[PDB]
Amino acid sequence: AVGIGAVFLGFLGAAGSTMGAASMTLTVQARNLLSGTVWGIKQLQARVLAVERYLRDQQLLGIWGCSGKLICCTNVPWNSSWSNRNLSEIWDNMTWLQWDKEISNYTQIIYGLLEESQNQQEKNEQDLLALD
Amino acid sequence: QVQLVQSGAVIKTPGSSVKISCRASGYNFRDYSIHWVRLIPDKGFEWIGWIKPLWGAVSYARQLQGRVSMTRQLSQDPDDPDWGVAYMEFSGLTPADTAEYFCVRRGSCDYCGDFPWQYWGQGTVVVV
Amino acid sequence: NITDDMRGELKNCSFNMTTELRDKKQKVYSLFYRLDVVQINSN
Amino acid sequence: KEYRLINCNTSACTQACPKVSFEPIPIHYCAPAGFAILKCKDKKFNGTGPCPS
Amino acid sequence: IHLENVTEEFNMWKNNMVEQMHTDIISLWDQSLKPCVKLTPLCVTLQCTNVTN
Amino acid sequence: INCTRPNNNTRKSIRIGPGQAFYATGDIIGDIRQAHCNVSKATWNETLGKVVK
Ligand SMILES: *[C@@H]1O[C@H](CO)[C@@H](O[C@@H]2O[C@H](CO)[C@@H](O[C@@H]3O[C@H](CO[C@H]4O[C@H](CO)[C@@H](O)[C@H](O[C@H]5O[C@H](CO)[C@@H](O)[C@H](O)[C@@H]5O)[C@@H]4O)[C@@H](O)[C@H](O[C@H]4O[C@H](CO)[C@@H](O)[C@H](O)[C@@H]4O[C@H]4O[C@H](CO)[C@@H](O)[C@H](O)[C@@H]4O[C@H]4O[C@H](CO)[C@@H](O)[C@H](O)[C@@H]4O)[C@@H]3O)[C@H](O)[C@H]2NC(C)=O)[C@H](O)[C@H]1NC(C)=O
Ligand SMILES: *[C@@H]1O[C@H](CO)[C@@H](O[C@@H]2O[C@H](CO)[C@@H](O[C@@H]3O[C@H](CO[C@H]4O[C@H](CO)[C@@H](O)[C@H](O)[C@@H]4O)[C@@H](O)[C@H](O[C@H]4O[C@H](CO)[C@@H](O)[C@H](O)[C@@H]4O)[C@@H]3O)[C@H](O)[C@H]2NC(C)=O)[C@H](O)[C@H]1NC(C)=O
Ligand SMILES: *[C@@H]1O[C@H](CO)[C@@H](O[C@@H]2O[C@H](CO)[C@@H](O[C@@H]3O[C@H](CO)[C@@H](O)[C@H](O[C@H]4O[C@H](CO)[C@@H](O)[C@H](O)[C@@H]4O)[C@@H]3O)[C@H](O)[C@H]2NC(C)=O)[C@H](O)[C@H]1NC(C)=O
Ligand SMILES: *[C@@H]1O[C@H](CO)[C@@H](O[C@@H]2O[C@H](CO)[C@@H](O[C@@H]3O[C@H](CO[C@H]4O[C@H](CO)[C@@H](O)[C@H](O)[C@@H]4O)[C@@H](O)[C@H](O)[C@@H]3O)[C@H](O)[C@H]2NC(C)=O)[C@H](O)[C@H]1NC(C)=O
Ligand SMILES: *[C@@H]1O[C@H](CO)[C@@H](O[C@@H]2O[C@H](CO)[C@@H](O[C@@H]3O[C@H](CO)[C@@H](O)[C@H](O)[C@@H]3O)[C@H](O)[C@H]2NC(C)=O)[C@H](O)[C@H]1NC(C)=O
Ligand SMILES: *[C@@H]1O[C@H](CO)[C@@H](O[C@@H]2O[C@H](CO)[C@@H](O)[C@H](O)[C@H]2NC(C)=O)[C@H](O)[C@H]1NC(C)=O
Ligand SMILES: *[C@@H]1O[C@H](CO)[C@@H](O[C@@H]2O[C@H](CO)[C@@H](O)[C@H](O)[C@H]2NC(C)=O)[C@H](O)[C@H]1NC(C)=O
Ligand SMILES: *[C@@H]1O[C@H](CO)[C@@H](O)[C@H](O)[C@H]1NC(C)=O
Repeated sequence: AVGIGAVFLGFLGAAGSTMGAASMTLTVQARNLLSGTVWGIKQLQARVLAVERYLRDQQLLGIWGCSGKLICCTNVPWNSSWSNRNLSEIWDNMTWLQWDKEISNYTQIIYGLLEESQNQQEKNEQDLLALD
Repeated sequence: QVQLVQSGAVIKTPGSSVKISCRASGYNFRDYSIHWVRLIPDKGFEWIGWIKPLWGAVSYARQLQGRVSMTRQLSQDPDDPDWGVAYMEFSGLTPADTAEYFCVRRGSCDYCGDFPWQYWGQGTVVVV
Repeated sequence: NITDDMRGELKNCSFNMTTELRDKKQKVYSLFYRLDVVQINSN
Repeated sequence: KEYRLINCNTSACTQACPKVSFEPIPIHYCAPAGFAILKCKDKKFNGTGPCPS
Repeated sequence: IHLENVTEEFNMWKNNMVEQMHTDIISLWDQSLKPCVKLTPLCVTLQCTNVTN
Repeated sequence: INCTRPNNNTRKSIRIGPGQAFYATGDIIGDIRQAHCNVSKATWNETLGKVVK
């Protein structure tokens, strides 16, 4: 009576789905990530841990190309030695949980490449608006 | 629960003074006012007074002043703060005062007034 | 060994003290320094 | 034949307040923002290893 | 809400939140004894005898 | 600097109440002596020469 698509649209409802189908609903996981005599200190430090981690994530977005786009095209090529898989096999085969273990080893290279790309883009835009 | 337990029915003489107790239990007794109301045959209800048990500030019916008196007794222990006793010394007894007396408490809702008397004692019949 | 000119840095003080039981008490002694005790005022 | 309580030689004792009770009231443990609680809906599950549901 | 096609290994023995609940109920058991009466004045000589029986 | 106390103290637990222990001084075992500190004469006169300089 509730329907399968209704609990599909819940929190973490697409964790077993394909990542192409899981891409349709990312705002749900992004929304239940911020809001939700001695014990007030414990709940208070839990709340500030939540907002501080959300700010760390929004800053790591903000130092890249996108501030609030939630889907971010960018300009570093995928080094195919990182995963060596076809496109249509990963967007229709695996989940996100299965993909993260495949790319957990090759990470913090990608983040530095994104920061280098954004620094290069900002200085190129500075030069372009400088000569104009 | 909210319980109001009065005393038994009593027979008095004209010119005497009756004391009627009203033990209240099941709520914080210092918060809610206690009203007293009477029921006379062929006369209906009539209000007597109220008492606020926090300090004991009372207010009497205008046509019963000089005769009625209301006191209370609070519970001073950190184990049973719930119970309390109200009293009513009704004096200057006449044969017309043969009636059934009730001690009442209002409700606990937000839109409850003071006079929507929710909880009622079982009544005490006074025959003069 | 005691000399009148010299002053000892320790005193041997006995006193009543309460116990686990509120009815009973005990005579017990300790050693204190000169600087922790003062004289209240033979004995 | 004179007695004393057993705990006198080790610890001063505290009476429970008769106003407060000891009966169980059910706690629901809740995850804060940024976490989640998973529940094994499986039937035959010894608490170690994979839970399929 | 149900979650499909998923295999999370569980472990009740190295589980957390049973450690912190065992901490929390002890600490809260202590926090419900601070307003109560200490039996310091009751450690005293008792003169006991058999009950009438 | 080498500082010492040549006395050999024995402590003595004195119960005050339930769960209350007062740690007194029992007997002195050995010679009653006076505590002191030692520095070297040469290094101290050298460092005083440095601080005058
Ligand atoms: C730890 O806690 C302990 C528990 O309390 C504590 O021990 C008690 O300490 C007090 C004071 O130090 C003791 O009181 C003294 O007791 C002496 C012992 O006498 C007892 O034993 C005798 C048997 O040997 C009994 O016969 C005797 O009873 C007789 O005497 C009573 C005296 O009032 C009388 O009421 C009875 O009816 C009976 O007739 C008693 O039970 C006792 O001797 C002493 O009195 C004088 O004697 C000493 C010489 O022996 C003097 O040095 C001492 O100073 C007392 O002099 C008094 O009298 C002089 C002459 O009149 C005065 O000039 C003095 O000022 C002084 O007067 C004071 O005392 C009077 C009572 O005596 C009083 O009436 C005055 O107003 C004035 O205040 C004294 O009574 C007690 O016995 C101890 N109890 C125990 C169980 O040991 C201990 O001190 C604490 N500390 C330590 C480190 O342990
Ligand atoms: C644990 O142990 C304690 C020990 O102290 C018990 O406490 C005593 O218990 C006894 C017996 O249960 C009590 O004695 C009874 O007291 C009654 C009330 O006392 C009044 O009357 C007497 C006159 O007898 C006055 O002296 C007193 O001041 C009071 O004004 C009496 O009515 C009883 O008398 C009846 O029994 C005797 C038996 O010999 C008959 O001869 C009499 O005719 C009469 O029928 C009796 O004397 C005593 O009072 C208790 N003391 C206290 C301080 O309470 C506990 O009861 C016990 N508990 C348990 C569970 O075992
Ligand atoms: C665990 O459960 C998930 C949830 O069901 C399950 O994922 C599903 O897999 C099937 C295939 O195995 C998916 O079906 C395909 O999905 C792709 C996604 O783009 C579609 O393009 C496909 O459409 C083609 O087929 C149609 C007819 O079948 C044609 O008409 C059409 O033109 C296309 O050619 C097809 O629908 C299904 O979408 C997913 N569902 C989700 C939510 O991901 C997964 O396989 C299960 N895994 C295990 C191990 O059990
Ligand atoms: C605080 O005081 C309490 C009350 O005294 C103490 O509780 C009891 O302490 C005794 C020790 O003194 C424990 O053991 C008892 O000991 C006597 C004598 O011991 C001899 O016999 C036993 C028999 O096995 C033997 O093992 C010994 O080596 C001795 O040879 C026995 O007669 C008793 O039956 C009993 O064994 C008590 O068990 C203990 N009571 C309880 C309820 O446990 C307490 O220890 C004190 N605590 C502190 C910190 O001081
Ligand atoms: C994409 O994958 C290729 C895999 O062939 C990467 O090429 C290799 O990159 C590593 C470092 O990432 C090079 O190692 C280097 O070796 C020199 C030798 O002196 C050393 O000094 C460096 O510190 C470093 O360890 C390796 O040589 C290189 N392979 C070849 C054949 O040159 C490539 O870097 C990947 N691209 C990105 C953007 O990560
Ligand atoms: C016991 O100690 C007392 C004091 O605690 C001594 O009395 C005096 O002690 C000081 C120095 O401690 C001396 O200067 C005084 O001369 C002492 N008084 C007298 C009258 O000599 C006392 O000497 C010590 N010894 C004895 C045996 O009582
Ligand atoms: C302070 O004490 C230390 C001991 O811990 C002394 O150091 C030793 O002194 C002896 C002389 O008797 C030497 O033989 C050792 O080689 C020293 N050991 C070390 C590790 O230095 C030190 O001399 C004392 N200081 C003074 C000023 O007396
Ligand atoms: C990731 O790299 C480590 C070596 O740094 C290797 O041990 C591990 O197997 C790699 N993971 C995958 C999934 O290949």
